[PDB]
Amino acid sequence: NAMYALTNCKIYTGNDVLVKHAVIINGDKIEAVCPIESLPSEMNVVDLNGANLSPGFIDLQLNGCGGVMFNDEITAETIDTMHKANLKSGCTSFLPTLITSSDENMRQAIAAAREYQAKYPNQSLGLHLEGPYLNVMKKGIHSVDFIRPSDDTMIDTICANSDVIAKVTLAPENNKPEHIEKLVKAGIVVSIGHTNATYSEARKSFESGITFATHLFNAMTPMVGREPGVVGAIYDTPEVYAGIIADGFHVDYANIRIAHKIKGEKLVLVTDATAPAGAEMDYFIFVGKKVYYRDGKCVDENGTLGGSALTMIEAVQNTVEHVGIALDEALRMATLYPAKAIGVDEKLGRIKKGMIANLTVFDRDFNVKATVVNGQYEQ
Amino acid sequence: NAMYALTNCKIYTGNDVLVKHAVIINGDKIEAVCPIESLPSEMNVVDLNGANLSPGFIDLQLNGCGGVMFNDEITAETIDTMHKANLKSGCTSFLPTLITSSDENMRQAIAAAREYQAKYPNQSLGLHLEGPDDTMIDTICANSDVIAKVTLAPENNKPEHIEKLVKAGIVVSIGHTNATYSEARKSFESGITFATHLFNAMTPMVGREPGVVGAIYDTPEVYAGIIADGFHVDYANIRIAHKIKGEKLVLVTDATAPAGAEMDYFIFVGKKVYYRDGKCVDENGTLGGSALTMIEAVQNTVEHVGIALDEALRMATLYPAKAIGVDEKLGRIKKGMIANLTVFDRDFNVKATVVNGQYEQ
Ligand code: NI
Ligand code: NI
Repeated sequence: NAMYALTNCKIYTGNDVLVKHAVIINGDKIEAVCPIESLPSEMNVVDLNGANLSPGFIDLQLNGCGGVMFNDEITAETIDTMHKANLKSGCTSFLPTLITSSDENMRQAIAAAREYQAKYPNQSLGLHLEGPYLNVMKKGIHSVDFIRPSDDTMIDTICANSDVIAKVTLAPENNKPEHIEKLVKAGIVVSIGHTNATYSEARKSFESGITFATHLFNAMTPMVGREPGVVGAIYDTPEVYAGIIADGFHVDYANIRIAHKIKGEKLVLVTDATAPAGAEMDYFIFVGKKVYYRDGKCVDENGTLGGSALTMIEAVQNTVEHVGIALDEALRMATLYPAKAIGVDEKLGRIKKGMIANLTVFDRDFNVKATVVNGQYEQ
Repeated sequence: NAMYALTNCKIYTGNDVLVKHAVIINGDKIEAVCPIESLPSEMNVVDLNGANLSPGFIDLQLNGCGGVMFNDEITAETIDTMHKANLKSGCTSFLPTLITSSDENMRQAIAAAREYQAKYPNQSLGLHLEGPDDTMIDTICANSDVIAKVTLAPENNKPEHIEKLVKAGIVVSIGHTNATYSEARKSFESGITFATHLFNAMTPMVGREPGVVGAIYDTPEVYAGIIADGFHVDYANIRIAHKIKGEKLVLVTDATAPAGAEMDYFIFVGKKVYYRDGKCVDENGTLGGSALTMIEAVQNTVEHVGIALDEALRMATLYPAKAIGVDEKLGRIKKGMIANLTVFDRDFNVKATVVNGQYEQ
C-alpha cells in the first residue's frame, strides 16, 4: 500500500551500476532510482546489506524445474510451481516451454498458459512452443513419432492464440514460408532451431520473419568451410537473437565468448532447464527416457548429457566467471536482452521509473538472497 | 636449486583464467602452469589460500611514490625506494619517469638508471623521459641502453628526431601536445607508437578537428596510457576508449610521492600540492597530480568502467609489456617467461609478489 525503498546495494539498472543509491518501489512499479540520501524522512526501507540488485532474470527457454516437467503435467498449476522454483534462483519471468507432442497436448498448454496469466501478470509471458515441426536429423531427444511438418491447421491455431503464445521454435528448411510470416504477423516470435538448414536456408527463414535462434550450437548446422550453416547464418545476421545454455556442458565456454563478441546484445542466456533445476532429485522422465541427475549434469545412464539443470543465476555467474564477460553485461544477457527479444522491454528488463518492479537480489558469491515480483518482496 | 609451486588460487595467466591449477617456478622463470594434481609428490608449495594470481603489474608512468619523487632525488636509491613502494600495490616493473629540465639533471637520471639496472633485472625497465634540441636527442640516443621511452610533442621537433629515437630502440610517445590530427598522424608515421595519458595535456577531439585523441583513436597501432583514478578522466571516457582501442589501452598511474605512503604534501616541479582524501590538490582544491596505484587502477576499471577482471588485468600487464616490447619476458604467466607475479584477494588487496622467482609479503 505505502511505498518501500530498497537500500544499501550495488544497483545494476541495466544502463548503470550505482552505489549509495536506492530504489523506491510503489505497488508494482518502480518510482525512482536516486541517491540514498534523498529518500523521504519516514519512507519505509529495506537494507540489502550491500548485496547486488538487478532486474529479475528472464528465462526464454524452460521446460520445467522445481521437480516438475510442463510436458507431463501440462497444467496451469505446473506453471505456478515452476514460477516459485525460478524465484529461488532469481528468475522472475519465463516461457513455459512445451516440447514436440500431440496436437492435443498443444491445445491444453494454450489453455494452461491462458488460465495462469489471467490470474498473474509478468510471470509466464507466453508459451514457447518448441516443435513439433522440426527436422529428424537434428531431433535431439524429441520423439521420432511426434515430429512432423507444419500443417495449415495447427499454425492457424497457434496464431488464433497469439495472445498467450510468445515464441515458436521451428526448422524452416522444409516448412512453408507462409507459416513463418503468418506467425510473425500474429505478433509471435519465430525461432530457428532443431534444424538441418543451410546457411542460405536460414537466411531465407530470417527474411520471412525469424528473429531468434534457440540454443545456439545445439541441434543446428554447424559452420563449416564451404557451408556457414545455421551458426554461420546467425553470426552473419545482425537482427537475430541467439539463446545460449551456459552450463559448461551444452556448449564450450570459449564458444560462448566468441559468440558474444560476434553477437553482442543479441546473445541471450537461457536455461532450457529441466525438473532437477531448483530441486533435489535422483532422476526423471524426458518424454520417455530416464535422465539421472549426477552432481550437476543431466545424463542418460551411459553418462551422455540428457538435458539441462541450469539455473538463471548460475548462468550469469558462469558467464562472468568462465566466459570472461563483465558482470554488468552478463546481467543484461539475463534480463534486457531477452526482454527486448520478446518485446516486453518497455516494462521489464531495466531498473527505471515507470517499469514493473521485478527485481532480484544476490550476493558477491552469486547467492540469490531475495526477489521482488510486481512489488512483492520475498526471500 | 629447487623449483617450488604457487598453489590454491584463480590464476589469471593472461590467456586463460585457471582454477585448481598451480604455477611452478624454477629459478627466476615460470616452469609450468599445470593442474594441482600434477605437482611432483615432494615439491614445496605456497598455498595462496584461493587468492588471485596474475603477472605483476607494469606501470610505464611513475614520477614518485613511497614518499619520494624521482625529480628531486635523481639517485639509484630513489628508484630502489619506489620499486619497493610498488610491491605493496602489486607493481613489479616500472619506468622511472623524469620531467627533464636540465641536461645535468637528465644525465643523472641516465646514471641512476644504469646504476640500478646493473644490480637488478625486470624491475626498472628503463627511463621514461617526459619533456622538456639536436644535441639533447643525441644524448638520449647515445644512452638508449637505459632509456625505454620518451614523451614529446611532435609539432615541435624535426621528424628525424622521432626516427633516430625509434631507430635507437627507444619508444616515442605523443604527449603534452598541441598537435592537430594531421600532425599526430604524421608523427605516428615517423615512429611514435604510444600516447601519454590519453585525454590529459593533449589536443581534444572536436567535430572539425579530431585533434590528438582523434588521431590516437584512428591509428590502430598507437598505445594509449590512461590514468583510471576517476580524477584525470571520467570513467565513461575510459569505457569508450577501451571499446575503440582494445588491446592498446594501457593502464598507467603517473603517480607521485603520496602514492602508497602516509604523507601530507610535496613539491611537484613547482607548486606544493597537498594530499587530502587520497587525492592531490592545491589549498585551492584543483587536481595537482596522481596518487594512483596499479591495483587500484585494475580495481577501478573493473568496478567503474565495466571491464571484466581478466581484461583489466591485461591492461595492467600484457599490454604495457607489449607497448615497450618486453612481453617476450614479462607480462604473461607461461613456461619460460620471467617470474614476476602478484597475488591479491577478492577486495583487490595485494598479499604477496614474486620478483625473479623470489616470494614476499
Ligand atoms: Ni531443443
Ligand atoms: Ni604529464
